[PDB]
Amino acid sequence: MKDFTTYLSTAPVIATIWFTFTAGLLIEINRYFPDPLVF
Amino acid sequence: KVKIAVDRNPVETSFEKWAKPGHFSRTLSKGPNTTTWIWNLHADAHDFDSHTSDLEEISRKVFSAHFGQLGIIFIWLSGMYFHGARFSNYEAWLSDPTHIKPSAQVVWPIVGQEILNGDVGGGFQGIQITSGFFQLWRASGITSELQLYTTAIGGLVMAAAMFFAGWFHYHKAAPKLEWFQNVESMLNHHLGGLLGLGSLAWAGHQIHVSLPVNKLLDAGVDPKEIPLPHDLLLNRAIMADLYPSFAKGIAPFFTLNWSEYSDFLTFKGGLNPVTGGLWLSDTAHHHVAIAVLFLVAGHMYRTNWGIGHSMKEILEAHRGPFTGEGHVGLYEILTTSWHAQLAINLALFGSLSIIVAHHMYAMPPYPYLATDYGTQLSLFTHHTWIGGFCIVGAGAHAAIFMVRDYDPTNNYNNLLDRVIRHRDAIISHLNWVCIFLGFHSFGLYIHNDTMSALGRPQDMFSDTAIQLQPVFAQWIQNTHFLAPQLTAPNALAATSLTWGGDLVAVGGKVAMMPISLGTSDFMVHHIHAFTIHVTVLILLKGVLFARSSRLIPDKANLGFRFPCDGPGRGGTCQVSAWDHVFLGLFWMYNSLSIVIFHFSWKMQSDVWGTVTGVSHITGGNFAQSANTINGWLRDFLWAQSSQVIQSYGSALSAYGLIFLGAHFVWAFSLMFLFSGRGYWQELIESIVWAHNKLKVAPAIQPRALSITQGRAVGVAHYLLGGIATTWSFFLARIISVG
Amino acid sequence: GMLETPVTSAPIVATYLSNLPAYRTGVAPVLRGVEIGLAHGFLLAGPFIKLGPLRNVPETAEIAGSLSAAGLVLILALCLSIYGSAQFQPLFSADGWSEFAAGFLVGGEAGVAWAYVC
Amino acid sequence: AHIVKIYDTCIGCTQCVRACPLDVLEMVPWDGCKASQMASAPRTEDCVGCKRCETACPTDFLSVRVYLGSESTRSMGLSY
Amino acid sequence: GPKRGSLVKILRPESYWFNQVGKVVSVDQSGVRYPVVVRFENQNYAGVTTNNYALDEVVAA
Amino acid sequence: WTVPTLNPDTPSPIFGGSTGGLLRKAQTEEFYVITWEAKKEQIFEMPTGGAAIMRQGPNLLKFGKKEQCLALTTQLRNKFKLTPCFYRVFPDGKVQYLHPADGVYPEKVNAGRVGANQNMRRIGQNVNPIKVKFSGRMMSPAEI
Amino acid sequence: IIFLWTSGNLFHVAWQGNFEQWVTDPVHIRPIAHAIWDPHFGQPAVEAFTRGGASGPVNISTSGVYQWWYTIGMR
Amino acid sequence: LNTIGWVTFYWHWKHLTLWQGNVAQFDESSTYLMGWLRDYLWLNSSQLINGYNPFGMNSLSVWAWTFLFGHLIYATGFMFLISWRGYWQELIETLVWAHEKTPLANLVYWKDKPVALSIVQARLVGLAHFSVGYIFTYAAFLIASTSGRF
Ligand code: CLA
Ligand code: CLA
Ligand code: CLA
Ligand code: CLA
Ligand code: CLA
Ligand code: CLA
Repeated sequence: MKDFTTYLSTAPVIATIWFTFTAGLLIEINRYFPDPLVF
Repeated sequence: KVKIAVDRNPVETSFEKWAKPGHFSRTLSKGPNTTTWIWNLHADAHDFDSHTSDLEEISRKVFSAHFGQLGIIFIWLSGMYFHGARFSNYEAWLSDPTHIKPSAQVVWPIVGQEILNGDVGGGFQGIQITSGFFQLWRASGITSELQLYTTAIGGLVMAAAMFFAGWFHYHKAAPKLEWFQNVESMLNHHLGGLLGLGSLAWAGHQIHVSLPVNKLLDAGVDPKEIPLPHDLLLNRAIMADLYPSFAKGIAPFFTLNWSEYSDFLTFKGGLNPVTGGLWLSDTAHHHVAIAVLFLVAGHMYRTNWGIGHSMKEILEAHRGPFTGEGHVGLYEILTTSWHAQLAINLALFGSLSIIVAHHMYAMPPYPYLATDYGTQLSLFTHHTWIGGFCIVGAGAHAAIFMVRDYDPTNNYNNLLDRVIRHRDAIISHLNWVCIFLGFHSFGLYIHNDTMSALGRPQDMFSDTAIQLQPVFAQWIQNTHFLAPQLTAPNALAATSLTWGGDLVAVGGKVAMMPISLGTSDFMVHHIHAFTIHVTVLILLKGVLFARSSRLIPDKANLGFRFPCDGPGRGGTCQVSAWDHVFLGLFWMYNSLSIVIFHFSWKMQSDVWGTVTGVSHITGGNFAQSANTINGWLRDFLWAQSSQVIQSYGSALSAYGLIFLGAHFVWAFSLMFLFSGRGYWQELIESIVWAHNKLKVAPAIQPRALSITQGRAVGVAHYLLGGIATTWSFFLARIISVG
Repeated sequence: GMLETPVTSAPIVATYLSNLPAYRTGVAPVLRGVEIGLAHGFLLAGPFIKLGPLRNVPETAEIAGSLSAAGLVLILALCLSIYGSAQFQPLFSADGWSEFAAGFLVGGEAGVAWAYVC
Repeated sequence: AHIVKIYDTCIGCTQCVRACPLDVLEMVPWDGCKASQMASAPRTEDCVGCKRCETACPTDFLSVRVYLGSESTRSMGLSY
Repeated sequence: GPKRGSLVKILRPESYWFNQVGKVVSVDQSGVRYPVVVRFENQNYAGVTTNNYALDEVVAA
Repeated sequence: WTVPTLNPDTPSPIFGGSTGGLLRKAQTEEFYVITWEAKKEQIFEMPTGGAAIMRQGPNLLKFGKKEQCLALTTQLRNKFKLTPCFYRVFPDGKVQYLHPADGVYPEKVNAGRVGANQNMRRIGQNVNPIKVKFSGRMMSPAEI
Repeated sequence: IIFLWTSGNLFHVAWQGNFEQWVTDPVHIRPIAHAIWDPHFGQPAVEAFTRGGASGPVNISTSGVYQWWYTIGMR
Repeated sequence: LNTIGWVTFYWHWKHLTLWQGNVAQFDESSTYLMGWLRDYLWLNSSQLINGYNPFGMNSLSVWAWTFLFGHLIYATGFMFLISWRGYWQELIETLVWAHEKTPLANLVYWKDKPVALSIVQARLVGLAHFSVGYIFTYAAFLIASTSGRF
């Protein structure tokens, strides 16, 4: 389990999780606030 | 003695080596110091020969890898069936195949991408799919979304079984090397069980499920009203109502009175006129014959009993005066080198995929397929590309064998040796014939361009000026069309409409008509011959000179993949066989792009179109326009690019976006192909200085990509760009004019 | 060692190559030139007549084709002369190659004129 | 002929000599390094300029240098 | 010059590790021209981490 | 050690004949002749492509360029533990021995070799290209 | 070479162009560069490149030399 | 070449929309690259590529031929740009073998030994073909579109 957490701490897995979080956050913001251009 | 041989518990299942990147390589297990390491880690991840010298461990690794691939493919099939059941218009399409467009992908309503869900009919909105799954599913007799859902669950379960099989046969019970080396037994089991029992069980499903359901679908009864398949197995009286042969049961089979099975095992030929596909009775007879043939073929090699042939004995028996020892040593080569096997299997698997493309366009096997012009173009093009890639791969792994596994002290005056020993003659003759083909094939086009530009059309190579008729192909075509009358008496029609004859139309569209070959067809076929010969030249030169040349006498010691041997001796860039694969990749792209252009223009000009006479999609301009480059430039690319360039504001807008994106990626590749890593390393030096100034220089040192990686990135973005460009062009064109 | 093939080491091939006029080793370079020219101009007169730009006009197709064949024979004789001027500074000498090129000019023009006189 | 030079940073590791595919370099007695060995290039007329020696040299910077010069039939690696 | 294990700073201008810091392995006491063996925790483009230097090319910093 | 002589009457390895052998350079300019003595009959790899059987005793091959003889020397020296020497032969008949020109192989030091092409300075101690402008030719600053 | 280039432009305009006809109405008349002699042509090409007002096939110049020469005083 | 191609695409399309009368077309379509590819390159090359066709020819056939000529020289430059030396050196060595072994053509021999082009020469020849094709393609397109539509 320690080795599995080290594997999850490796670089492409963290890039995948972090870009999934960032893309989902932007997707959620563009859903609930549709089409923002200003402010 | 053929038997099961297995080692118990060789490799422990543990997450430890997941947490140590590059564990498999003694060099890469030291850790990263520069950025090059990462790329190496992914490049050498699956090169199992460079991991261990033990053929057994390598063989086990490739076995479990193959299981992983099969599990991935099963996940993919599961996905296609599930999306076909849950997010499609398949039932509506079943109720009206001629006026509903097959769609099995829907997009979510965010950031305006909702427009991609277009009006495909059936009260549905989505992206029209061109994989041909709907026609496959109707041909298999599927009628409801529930059956597709159950197929999805089944394929997912099978994927879990494949990944368990991988884990099991690597970590728990891993086969021994003498298990893997039982190639005679492997051929017997694969020819009998795989191909033989495969086509036998499929013919079983066809005869018992496909034929009645599709006979009712062609009769016109509502799919929901059609009896479920299990009722067809259960009550043989219904089977006897549709085909009275089934009343007598399996008595004519065992009593050898097979003529009474003529209701569902036919030899009609042609296409089903109300449906535009091959007769499923012909397909059932075909799979029964194929089954019996392969089950006969699978009992050829000796295993644990005296009967049966021996592969090494058949090889060592064929020796002549011209070739010396002949096929001696080839058995030893093909039972110890995975790369040789991969070369052979890739060559025939690619060639087979190209044959699949041609035979599936020419003899449409699925119902309502020939008139789904987008599906036909997509399938032909796709399988042609897959084919070409596998051929280039064959050349690659042939060369990899030549460098790593070739050992002449078991291979001394042999077929392979003599080929190596007269390679200069081989390459020089191939060289000359490539230049000859290039000059006369391309020169006719340049000649025509010049004459047309100079206002002298009577001096061109065309059907009205200096004619160059494909007399041989026309003769073969005529013979094929006249074959049912004399040389195939039991055939009611020719095997394909393209030989000649009448015209089969479905829903006002042309399914297939006779294809005529003239001067333009002569010219494109010799262009094809030229490009194929050049690709063969590059790849074959790569494999024959992989070990040595007059330039690099000891090239074998430098490996398969290496940048060069320095700027000396005039310059030795791209001397490696890998670099020959790299150039062969570009030439393969060239060849197959002209092939799919030939197919697209010829079908839209002389075959497809609506029936009122037939009004073709491009009016029949091929015969007069396909003799000049300006003709291809204007009447094909420029003319048919209208749909892609004006696809904005509609559901096809994604094809415009991917048109532009693909152009961009193609161009982006030119930086890697045209430049070199010295410049980039120095640029990175300046940038590293800037990062050092602000205490943000990484501990893993930024390095420019290697020479070979620059070439690899280059050719990959080049192929992706060009192929995706033609993809967007093709799909937008054929969907809007289809 | 050199690879053995029927093509490079056949006796009929050796006799045919020894009988062709570029090999006899004791005939004059003028004679070799006029024989090679009588062969090559006679074969070269054909495709200009049959496929040239005036091929569909009567009585002038053969004239224009033979005239273009004579022009190409003149270009080939100039090529032979400059090849000899570059290479050599009995057939493989400066005087011998100049004799051979003049013989090729004469024999090629004679071969074109005999392919017309037809 | 290509210009091949040896510089006094040589540590006599013999790597360049065993990397040259042409037998151009050799090791001579010397006193400037602990190995008491120095490289030397007495046969640069047969040098093609492949720079395997430069790839094999460990010192930073290089102790063997190949300056590509005028080409001959031996330096172009021609067999014809 | 500097003793074993001490940190120096390289001032040979064409070195890869010029204006940077390494660690002394040994200093040879013969008439060798470049006796100071310095190891570096990062590799050059050749993948080498060790180089000989002179007494006036290293500064104990 | 004395400089050995070429014996042209030395038996050659068993070889069926490649298309990658000699050309007109061997007849006009030079070709090279490699000679070794084997301990047993054994198959090796020809540098021009193909396989060949070396004889038991004196062997003799002839190649076009020098790197072919070096490649066969490296193969016979690292794979078979043999000691070959290859010569340079002209169409005059002039025979030029080399490798090992000292008799001892160049990968080890031998007393008596004169050091050639040795700059007694660093590479960073070279002059600038302004200091070598307008000589009789193109010069690099490392030439002086 | 530059002055021979300029003298050649002047000579080919003066012999094969329409400068004296261009200066009468330089809005509707195209500036001829030089005449075409190409024996590889056909009669449709000769008729097509024979634009006007010229005898045979011409090229229409896009180098501005008629405008420059007319402004600096050539007539 | 990229930068001057950008500045002259921009110059030419803004002036074509000034000369036709609809500067609104440039002001609307200039803000997106599909508007570029559709309304400049696809649109203004309609009379260029109709310079010759199977119905006849007209005065723009020299510019259609030169347009294809520039595309061809550009493409030929890509060969020297992508493929490098040692491939061609091995190919030329097999050609040297074939010529020296062919009977009745080995009576003719070269004075200069044939070798593949060097690395620097290859870069120069590829950049030269690339540049000449670039120049001829845009010259043919610009002259033919402006002269055919005005
Ligand atoms: C799930 C339980 C499990 C665990 C803990 C292990 C553990 C191990 N395996 Mg085993 N094995 C398993 C199941 C497991 N295996 C399965 C299911 C298979 C069949 C594929 C195998 C077949 C197998 C082989 C052939 C080998 C191993 C090896 C190993 C050892 C090292 C491998 C490693 O660290 O890389 C961890 C690997 C990864 C994290 C990558 C997973 C790759 C999958 C297939 C990717 C598929 C993704 C797909 C392509 C989607 C991509 C989309 C797009 C982004 C491209 C380690 C002890 C190796 C060994 O023992 O060497 C001495 C070895 O050679 N295993
Ligand atoms: C008649 C029995 C039989 C059948 C049907 C197969 C079928 C296959 N083998 Mg073969 N194999 C067999 C006997 C058989 N084998 C024997 C006796 C040997 C030893 C001489 C081998 C040695 C061998 C090797 C080394 C490899 C194969 C591989 C394959 C697969 C090729 C991929 C493909 O295109 O299939 C299409 C895919 C399908 C038809 C999917 C259905 C597959 C299921 C599992 C049915 C196949 C029957 C299977 C043998 C039963 C296993 C039961 C198990 C619980 C004990 C295919 C599934 C390759 C592979 O991919 O490994 C994973 C491979 O590398 N086989
Ligand atoms: C290869 C695949 C395949 C399969 C699976 C079938 C299957 C079938 N066909 Mg056939 N058929 C096929 C190919 C196939 N066909 C081909 C290629 C042709 C063309 C020649 C035909 C032509 C044909 C005709 C004309 C007819 C059939 C019929 C049948 C059905 C009955 C046959 C029979 O009596 O078998 C013999 C019986 C068995 C094999 C018994 C099976 C063994 C049992 C299940 C073992 C159970 C043991 C276990 C211990 C007990 C269970 C315990 C458990 C409950 C706990 C059966 C569904 C008949 C039918 O019903 O039509 C609708 C029929 O009239 N077929
Ligand atoms: C337009 C683009 C283009 C063209 C024309 C060429 C042309 C050629 N390639 Mg190249 N190639 C290209 C792109 C191109 N390539 C690119 C982009 C790459 C990078 C991947 C390569 C990489 C590559 C490889 C790896 C190989 C080739 C080879 C060849 C030659 C094939 C032999 C032949 O067909 O001779 C016939 C000549 C032609 C088809 C050229 C047109 C000739 C015209 C029609 C007639 C000429 C007469 C002329 C008009 C008279 C001029 C007179 C005037 C001077 C006064 C041919 C010269 C191959 C080779 O040389 O082996 C034989 C080979 O192996 N190329
Ligand atoms: C490359 C392929 C190719 C081919 C086959 C042709 C063919 C032709 N051209 Mg075209 N042309 C080409 C490329 C080609 N061209 C290119 C690239 C351009 C642009 C530069 C042109 C520009 C052009 C113009 C401007 C004209 C032509 C014309 C012609 C026609 C007359 C030519 C002629 O009379 O030559 C003379 C014939 C020969 C020199 C024959 C030599 C070749 C022989 C037959 C080879 C035989 C080898 C033999 C089999 C070996 C046997 C060995 C054994 C005995 C031992 C002819 C149909 C003319 C025309 O009007 O046509 C209607 C014409 O005016 N061409
Ligand atoms: C390198 C290639 C090149 C080429 C092919 C051209 C081509 C052209 N230029 Mg351009 N030009 C170039 C580079 C080039 N230019 C450069 C590098 C500059 C910046 C210096 C210019 C600046 C330029 C201007 C400002 C103009 C041109 C113009 C032209 C066009 C008219 C032809 C011409 O120049 O007449 C040949 C010119 C001469 C032979 C010299 C003219 C007289 C000189 C200036 C003074 C003579 C003094 C006299 C001898 C002194 C007597 C003293 C007295 C006391 C005795 C032609 C398209 C003209 C144009 O566009 O017209 C439509 C135009 O107005 N060019």
